[PDB]
Amino acid sequence: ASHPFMTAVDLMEASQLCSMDSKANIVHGLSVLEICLIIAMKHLNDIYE
Amino acid sequence: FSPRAVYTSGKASSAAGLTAAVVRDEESHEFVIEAGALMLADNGVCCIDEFDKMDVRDQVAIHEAMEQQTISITKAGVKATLNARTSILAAANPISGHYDRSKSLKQNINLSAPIMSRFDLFFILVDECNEVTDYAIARRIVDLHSRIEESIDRVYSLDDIRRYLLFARQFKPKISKESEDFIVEQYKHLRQRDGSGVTKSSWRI
Repeated sequence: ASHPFMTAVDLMEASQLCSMDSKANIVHGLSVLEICLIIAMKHLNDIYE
Repeated sequence: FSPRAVYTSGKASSAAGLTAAVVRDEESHEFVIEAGALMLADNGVCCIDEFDKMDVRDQVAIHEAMEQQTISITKAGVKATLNARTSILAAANPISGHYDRSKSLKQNINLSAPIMSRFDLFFILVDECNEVTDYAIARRIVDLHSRIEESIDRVYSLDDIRRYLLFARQFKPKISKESEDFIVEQYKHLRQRDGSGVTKSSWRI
């Protein structure tokens, strides 16, 4: 009830929320325990091919 | 810098040569005793690089150098028991050249346990694979090859460094009465740091 016309702002914010990396934003809501775990197996992948 | 120092490689030193060589004289025909490189650099430091290209008979004849600092070779009924306070400045080399992250820390070196037990301090060169390591070391190489004899900015010249070498061997320091309780409490820390698993682990202290 407060948008009399359109602009180039209401169309750019609606295209970003449906295109972000859904596999990288799930680690922000974590502590330090599980964060250090996913990095631990990352170091083991370099030595175990 | 230090004139009491030698320089040799792995294959350049056989079984003897640097300790005490024995050979019959040609113009006397008698078993004599010839000093090596460890006897001429008394109260100094001997240098040695590439600890891989060598056999096993040379390491056995030098085991009495880092623990007893003496030479006891009696070969052919000829007694030759001397002494030399020369430190061994060894430089171990990895098996595959570089430190392998997959293998253990005891599988990349050729040194066993009796060799490292008689040896004192053991350091390892820090290897960093960051973008800031090669960016800082490259600036020192440019300033050295472009500005010849101008990159040195020392605050004390080499003439005064050699003068302060004799003052250290004058007044022998003592042990204070407030330090006997601090050494007995720090050895127990490294005792638990040694046994990472249960009893033994890697470096024995």
